[PDB]
Order: sequence, then C-alpha cells, then structure tokens
Amino acid sequence: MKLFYKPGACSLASHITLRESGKDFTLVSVDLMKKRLENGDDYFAVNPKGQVPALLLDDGTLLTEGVAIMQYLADSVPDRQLLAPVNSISRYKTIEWLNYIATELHKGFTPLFRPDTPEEYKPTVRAQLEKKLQYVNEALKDEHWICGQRFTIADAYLFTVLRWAYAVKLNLEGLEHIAAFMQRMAERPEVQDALSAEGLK
Amino acid sequence: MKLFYKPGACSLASHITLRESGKDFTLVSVDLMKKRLENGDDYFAVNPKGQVPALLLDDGTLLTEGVAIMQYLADSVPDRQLLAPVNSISRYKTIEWLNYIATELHKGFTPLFRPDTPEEYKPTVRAQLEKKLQYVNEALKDEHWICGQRFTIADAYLFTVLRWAYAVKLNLEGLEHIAAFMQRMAERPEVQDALSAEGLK
Ligand SMILES: N[C@@H](CCC(=O)N[C@@H](CS(=O)(=O)O)C(=O)NCC(=O)O)C(=O)O
Ligand SMILES: N[C@@H](CCC(=O)N[C@@H](CS(=O)(=O)O)C(=O)NCC(=O)O)C(=O)O
Repeated sequence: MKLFYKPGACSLASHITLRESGKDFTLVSVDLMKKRLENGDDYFAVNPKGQVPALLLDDGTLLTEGVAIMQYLADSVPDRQLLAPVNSISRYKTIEWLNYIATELHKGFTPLFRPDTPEEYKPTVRAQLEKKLQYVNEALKDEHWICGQRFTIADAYLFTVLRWAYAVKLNLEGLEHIAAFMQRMAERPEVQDALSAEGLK
Repeated sequence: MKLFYKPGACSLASHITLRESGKDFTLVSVDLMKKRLENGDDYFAVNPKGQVPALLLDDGTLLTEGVAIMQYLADSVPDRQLLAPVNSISRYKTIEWLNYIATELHKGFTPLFRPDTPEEYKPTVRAQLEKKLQYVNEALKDEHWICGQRFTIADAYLFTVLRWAYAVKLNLEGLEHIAAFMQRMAERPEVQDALSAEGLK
C-alpha cells in the first residue's frame, strides 16, 4: 500500500489514519508544484487529479479523496472503532463532521495556499475562517474528541486542518477548546509517529 | 421526517435521494437571506449552521451536511442499492465521487454565488470549474451513471451541481457525456417529481 503525500498537507489526515489502523504502507513524496514524484516521474500518471492524498492499494486499486480513503481504512478495522457501524446514527454524525471539515474548513483554507488567488481576496478568506473556528471551538467545549468520548477519523482530519490555522497565524485567542484539542492530539503516539515520519513539528 | 430546503439549492440532491429511497417526508422551505422558516421561525434554532440541507429525523435528531444525509438514507434501504455495502470497493468509489463533487464542484461554485467575491476573481473560478467539468465528462464516457452500471447517490449530487453549470452558462460545449447524463437524469420519474415539488423546470 502506498500513500502519495506532501509534508504538512491534507494527506497527513490519511497518514495518521493508516497508523491508527495499523496498516503496512510506503510513503511516496510528491512535488505539488511540478506534479512529479521524487524521481522526476509525472504524478498525473498516478493520479489524474494531480492532488494528494492518493492511496494505491495492493490489488492495484487507486483510491483518492481523503474522506473516501479514511472510511476505507476505518471500515477495514471495525475493532479500532475509528468509525461506527453502518446504520448507527453515530456513524453519520462522524461523516457529518468529516464533510464539514472537507467543505468548510479544508476547502476554506485552500485559496490561501493557491498561487492564483488574488491578494484582495485573501483577507476575506481569513475572516470567514475565523467565524468557522469559533463554531469549532464551541463544538469541542466538551474537551474530548470531535464526536464525543471516542476518537474517530474525524479527529485526524480536524487536527490536520487546524495546524494550518497555526501556520498562517489566524487569530486564535479565546479559542481554548481548540488549543486543548491540539494538545490531546499531539500526545497520541500514532500522530506523533506520523508527524516525525513527515519531518514535522 | 422533514427536509429543510431551498428550491434549486444543493438540498435538491438530498431531496432526490429521499424520493429514490422511498421515504415519507415534509418539505420545509427556508429563506436563506433571513434564516427564517416559511412561517417566520428562526432557522438558526433548527440548524445552528444556517444552511440547507438539514434533515430532522422522526426521533428528533437533526442531521446536516448533504453527503452525510445521503449516506444515512441510502444505507437505510439496502434493498434499493443506492450505495454499495461496507467493505466493497464500489462503496468507496461512490464516496470518492461524493467528496469530489462536494469539495471540487459544489464548493467550487460557491464564490460565484456570493457578493464578497471580488469581480476580477470570477473569471479564474469559472475557468477552474470548466477544467473539472472536462474531467467529469471523460469519467462518464462509457455512458452510464457516475459509478458505472447502477444509479447511486453520487448521480443525484452530480446532477444537482451540474444544473448550476448550465444556470451560470459555463462552457459545456463538446462535453457530450455530461449532456447524455443530464438527459438520463431528467427521465427518472423520481427526479421529475423532485424538480416539480421544488417548483423547478
Ligand atoms: N478533494 C481533495 C482535495 C485534495 C487537495 O486539495 N489536496 C491538495 C493539498 S492540500 O493543500 O489540501 O494540503 C493538493 O494536492 N493540491 C495541489 C492542486 O490542487 O493542484 C480531497 O479531499 O482529497
Ligand atoms: N458543507 C455543507 C454546505 C451547505 C451549503 O453550502 N448550503 C448552502 C446552499 S447551496 O449554495 O449549496 O445551494 C446554504 O445554505 N447557504 C446559506 C449560507 O451559507 O449562508 C454541505 O455540504 O451540506
């Protein structure tokens, strides 16, 4: 199994998930500017969307989209409870958080990292993300995981995107539940292993 | 069971799914500018996020996020085959499509439909959307449904978002598989009933 990723990118969520689920995998670095692998090979030949993450299965299947990848991992290890069983409302509340993170936060930060984003637009994005982060702060007021008492793939994804709020210096004052979630997350051995493996901090 | 919607908005995907799964529901229109229900009640009191769609379950559970709602409905009626069963690769491919549509197409359209979006930015967004539509056109070349042989929840969501490509007048010329798909979707009686109930054409 191979995970195509870039350090610090959204692929970290799938990476943390591969470890939390105890999977054997190889990391393959991608230059997202040039769309090449470490070896000058075109990346558009592996993933036509030219994006990370992408997971190559053993039976040669290429699976893209981080949310599809994490459900794929989570489902193969029901013993881990990284995702609740089908037809239980808990499962859907976790999927609700995954889509909120994907569409509202992840894609919300994207223009800030895009070279084609016009400068006068960037301040508008920051201001929109601020409101979003305040809703996230009150959602973690329980000071546990995003979906309650149990750790799920939604936590791997929230933590991954929340790191960008720190990298870009969004005003995070008063948002104490976020700060505590980030510490709780960093104390997990598999996210630490994943962070080290990517050469992160 | 109640679906909070707005004619033509993204809630159409969940509305088509509610009909395709054979559910009984009440459609409740939401004034998205004022966040008021058709009767004057505060919408923020139902959905704290202020967006459509939202599904109010009989038990009183409120589920938000289109992708979450569509998966909850499909799984509940396994006999209808709107989403493949857990652990089948087919299931993850549909989820892969759902996330692509959610994050790249739906959220990709969003700035076009907003005022704070600077006018010189609109051309870049349209341009990006047309490039994605080309990828979707090729993904539909064997002329079936988005996931192949069977109609799934990805088709309902792809159709919903493609309606805006036409509304907005993106350049859809030469994309013949996309045109065939729209026609295939128009001829499904459950989608005809949904367009009709929403007062659409
Ligand atoms: N819909 C994709 C989005 C993937 C994505 O945006 N990946 C980015 C990396 S990150 O900014 O999100 O960390 C990328 O590869 N971008 C390169 C490009 O889009 O050209 C998903 O959810 O997996
Ligand atoms: N992440 C949500 C987004 C929902 C959404 O953007 N809904 C829009 C309607 S539409 O543009 O998708 O048709 C809305 O209610 N917007 C009102 C607002 O955000 O103030 C989802 O996937 O369901």
